[PDB]
Amino acid sequence: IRRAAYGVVRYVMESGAKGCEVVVSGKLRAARAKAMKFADGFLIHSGQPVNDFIDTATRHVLMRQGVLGIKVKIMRDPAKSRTGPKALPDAVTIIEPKEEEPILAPSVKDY
Amino acid sequence: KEAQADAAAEIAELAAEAEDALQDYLNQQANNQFNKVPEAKKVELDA
Amino acid sequence: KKVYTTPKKIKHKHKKVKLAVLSYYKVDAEGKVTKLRRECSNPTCGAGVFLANHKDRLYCGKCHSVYKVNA
RNA sequence: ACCCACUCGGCACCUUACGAGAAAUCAAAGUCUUUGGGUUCUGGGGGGAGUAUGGUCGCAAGGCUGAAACUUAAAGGAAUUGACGGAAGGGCACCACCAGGAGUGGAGCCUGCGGCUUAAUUUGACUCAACACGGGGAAACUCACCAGGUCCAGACACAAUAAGGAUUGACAGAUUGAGAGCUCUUUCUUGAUUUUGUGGGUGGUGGUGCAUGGCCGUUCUUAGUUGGUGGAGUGAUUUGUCUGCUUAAUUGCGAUAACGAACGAGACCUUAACCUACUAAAUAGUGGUGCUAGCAUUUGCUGGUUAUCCACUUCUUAGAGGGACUAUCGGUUUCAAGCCGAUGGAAGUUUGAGGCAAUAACAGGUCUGUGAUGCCCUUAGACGUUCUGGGCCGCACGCGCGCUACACUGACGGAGCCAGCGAGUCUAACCUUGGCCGAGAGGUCUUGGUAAUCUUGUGAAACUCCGUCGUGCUGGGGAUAGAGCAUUGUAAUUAUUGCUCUUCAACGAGGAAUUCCUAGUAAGCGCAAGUCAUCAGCUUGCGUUGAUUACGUCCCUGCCCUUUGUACACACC
Ligand SMILES: [Mg+2]
Ligand SMILES: [Mg+2]
Ligand SMILES: [Mg+2]
Ligand SMILES: [Mg+2]
Ligand SMILES: [Mg+2]
Ligand SMILES: [Mg+2]
Ligand SMILES: [Mg+2]
Ligand SMILES: [Mg+2]
Ligand SMILES: [Mg+2]
Ligand SMILES: [Mg+2]
Ligand SMILES: [Mg+2]
Ligand SMILES: [Mg+2]
Ligand SMILES: [Mg+2]
Ligand SMILES: [Mg+2]
Ligand SMILES: [Mg+2]
Ligand SMILES: [Mg+2]
Ligand SMILES: [Mg+2]
Ligand SMILES: [Mg+2]
Ligand SMILES: [Mg+2]
Ligand SMILES: [Mg+2]
Ligand SMILES: [Mg+2]
Ligand SMILES: [Mg+2]
Ligand SMILES: [Mg+2]
Ligand SMILES: [Mg+2]
Ligand SMILES: [Mg+2]
Ligand SMILES: [Mg+2]
Ligand SMILES: [Mg+2]
Ligand SMILES: [Mg+2]
Ligand SMILES: [Mg+2]
Ligand SMILES: [Zn+2]
Repeated sequence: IRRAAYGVVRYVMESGAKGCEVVVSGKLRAARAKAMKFADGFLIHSGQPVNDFIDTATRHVLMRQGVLGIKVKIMRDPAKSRTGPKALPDAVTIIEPKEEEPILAPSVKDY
Repeated sequence: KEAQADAAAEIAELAAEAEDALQDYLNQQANNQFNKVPEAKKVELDA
Repeated sequence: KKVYTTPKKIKHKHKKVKLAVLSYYKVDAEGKVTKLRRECSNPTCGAGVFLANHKDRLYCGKCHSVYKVNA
């Protein structure tokens, strides 16, 4: 369970995502039911960016003991967006100023 | 570690697939070809 | 739940009986054949089918049901 | 007697810690693996047990000395984080109160739950988080229940039977609720499709939501969660993440061994508001001109004419923009974040209302939404499935959501007469204008619409106006019930619904209790959509009319937060 999921999370990452999340629910080999989160990198969970960036899927894997849920979450890099906003609304970036060499008593040029 | 190694072989299969390497006669019309006769017999209705 | 009340008296399905039959085609002698049990006139029945005999009855079995022919 | 400095020996506290310790802490518990100043005493895993036995002291109670067999993998210490408390301190909220509003609780009925009744009255759910909930408004269907009747749609494998017939079907009669060849009489038919048996499947609104997935409800009308570098600790960990202040908010300010960051909040997105600025429109609408009707006549006033033409985009529509940032000024405050008032503004309560929403928990609910699913049960006299009929509506009564009222700010009768969110028919009968007939419900002939084009300006209702009635259960109220007419449907009986006449009950403001709510809100009022053949007293949205009273607190109730205690960690079930 850990190997399988952990691999998936790492391959997604190696494919250049911003973040990824895997959840397995239901029973493995023990009578009682548990659930596990597997997550790496960056994700946002709320607002319109959700509809934009993260991609979700659930699959029911049917086994001899019972059935497990598989939930997957992939957060795409908004910098590569190519159709849409290229950043989260959160992103506020200040262009960097440039060192000046002031004074220089005025004169003038001619053309 | 074996998760990683898994992901590394998934990159092997993925990067290797970036390059890597008729029975005629048409049964629809074969019944129309075999449509030739002498396939049955019909006679009846006495009294 | 409840499990099994009933007033006895179960019900059997059917047999189809035995009837090695078709022993009724009558020969007089050597070799003439007089053909007992007269045959149906319906075009779906090619006269290879006959009519059963009950009281007031001549009935075509090949027609699952249809066409009482009375004599 | 008192003050100041010193000094012996006291009882203690403070700060440090070089040093010590498992830590809590300790001027000794320090000067110990760099292990030796002198000396006394006790312990050697937990129970068994301070028990048995002997001795000895005692008046006695009992004291001192004091074993074993057997049993057992822990018991125990200090500290960390949780979880919990019928401990302390702070907060937050109309699912709390305050100031009040409209009520419910009383009545008649409607509807759900219990109970009883029943052949059956199918079933899930029971504090907020069960009870107008399962979109659950059930005549058949639905349908799971009860009285009965058919069918296999029992894959596939092996075997048996068997082409001298493995098997299928049926006219009439009997039979049956039945024009079910269900079964039987009789006797044609069918041709290897089936039958019989075992193995193995299959279906099931059968069980298990305490075996699961998924989804949802709750804590949460909440504000919490984490990692980078640095500080503390041997360590789990901790500081960051905090007394205060501020905020709807771990929202910020500020203090500060922390500095700077991410998730969640905010941002964001949708809807309602502002554009005489932009782009336009016979499926939106205005002015003008024709064409045209009426009244005045002095030019005028009020209409008709899905194209007779010309022009426009204010109103309508939806694309692109713009706009607000709590702006400006001033009060108050650590003059910080902020908060309050005034002016301006379409808009200044997160601009109003939503959508989305981290970590974590619950044995919350759903196997009766799923051809989602483990296991169990059943599987041909079926718990499969279909067909007929009944039942879920059954009525001494208990509980809950509601409808309609007790009238004169009213009923009734005329008359005025204004919305918005919606939906609507192809291999079909959906939304319906118009004309006739009919008191009505409705009927009938036609018609426009696959829709900004037609229904529809949805001429909705409260409401406004003029009258009738006069405080009398009255003409308030419309329960119950009789008789008749229509509509949906194969079917209306236990009365689906609608219409007419008649019958005219309780109820004179509702005990103890208890719900909801702060502005276009509360309350009054109808409408569209869901469901739907027919049936809304339900819900989801919509617009119309439009208040009173707070603008506060912690008294009650609910929940959060620290502090604190813990022998709990499956965590007070
Ligand atoms: Mg965010
Ligand atoms: Mg948000
Ligand atoms: Mg120390
Ligand atoms: Mg009050
Ligand atoms: Mg009251
Ligand atoms: Mg039935
Ligand atoms: Mg049948
Ligand atoms: Mg079998
Ligand atoms: Mg079997
Ligand atoms: Mg099922
Ligand atoms: Mg559960
Ligand atoms: Mg569940
Ligand atoms: Mg149960
Ligand atoms: Mg509130
Ligand atoms: Mg803290
Ligand atoms: Mg305009
Ligand atoms: Mg003003
Ligand atoms: Mg339970
Ligand atoms: Mg389910
Ligand atoms: Mg019911
Ligand atoms: Mg309710
Ligand atoms: Mg009346
Ligand atoms: Mg009136
Ligand atoms: Mg008439
Ligand atoms: Mg009266
Ligand atoms: Mg009152
Ligand atoms: Mg309706
Ligand atoms: Mg309902
Ligand atoms: Mg503690
Ligand atoms: Zn025949």
